[PDB]
Amino acid sequence: LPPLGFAIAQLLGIYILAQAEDSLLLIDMHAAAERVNYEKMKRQRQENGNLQSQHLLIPVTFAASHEECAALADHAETLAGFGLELSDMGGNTLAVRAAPVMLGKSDVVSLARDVLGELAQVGASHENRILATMSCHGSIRAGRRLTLPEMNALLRDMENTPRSNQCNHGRPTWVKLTLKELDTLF
Amino acid sequence: PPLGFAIAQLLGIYILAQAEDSLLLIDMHAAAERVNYEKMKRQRQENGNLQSQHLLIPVTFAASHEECAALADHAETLAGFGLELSDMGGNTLAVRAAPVMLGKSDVVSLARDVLGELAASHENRILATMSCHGSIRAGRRLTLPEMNALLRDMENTPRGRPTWVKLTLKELDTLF
Repeated sequence: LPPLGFAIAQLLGIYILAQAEDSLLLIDMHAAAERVNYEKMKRQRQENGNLQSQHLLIPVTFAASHEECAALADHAETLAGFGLELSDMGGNTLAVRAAPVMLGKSDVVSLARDVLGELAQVGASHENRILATMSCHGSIRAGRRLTLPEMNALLRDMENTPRSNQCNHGRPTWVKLTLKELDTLF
Repeated sequence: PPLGFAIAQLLGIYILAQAEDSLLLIDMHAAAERVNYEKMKRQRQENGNLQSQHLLIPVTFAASHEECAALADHAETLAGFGLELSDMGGNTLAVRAAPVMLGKSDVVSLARDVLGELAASHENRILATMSCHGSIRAGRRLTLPEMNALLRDMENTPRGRPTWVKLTLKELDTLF
């Protein structure tokens, strides 16, 4: 499998550069990972009817605005279907006991807040909150992508996952430079 | 652990103890009444009498007329309850000794109960009638160190209102 590229390193915070047969390729990690996460979450939603969940140490100290607690009082079965299981601590606070896998890694409060504030005004009936709203984690925002034996895993983003070239707007998420970057040296 | 660890009191009747579950409201007077009842019965079936304690400056009751004759009736029963009392004169009496585990109290009340019961047989006037002292009624609430000792009430003792937990964030429903 000669892939898109072979990840070689990071680029100052937002790009991941990968060498291939052509040249080094600059993948916008957050954008490409948002695309692939949206794709994988919808593929895992059309099948089995729920997102993959995961628990975790150290719950989050939600702080849970008033009516979001009542939204959790409303059937949390849908919340379990989004991979987010969370519990009430008292007064008007919460804490997530389980976050969906494929995101993790921080700020689970934002994901749970998005879906829980969506639980107001039951009608659901849209299901396109699983997009950038629920994909409001993407990959790592600007910090770290390990020591490379996971960078190639994101470099495998668009293999067997469609909607590659055109992003959520049309902005490219990868290659611009070719082997003929020697012109830049003039 | 278990039953918690006493942290404070609530206005004079409750002692709240912190546990792994939550804080538990113990009715200190009722809990002490139960523990004293159990201790007195345990000290009664064994040794056949309660532990007496002589005290300074005895208290003199009032001693209605037939109660003096009841004292003339065998006082060894009163000594069996840990109550030694003498006649001062006229129609009045005074406890030279009071039972331990009850100590400071309206000792006149305990003596009067056991003496007015002498109007034979029976044994269970050692219950709340003799536990008409319990702990200190609603004050003086000795601090946390001995509060834990009170929290060891049902430890070593079995046995009509319950004397503990209600906190399950039901006060949350009462306030939210």
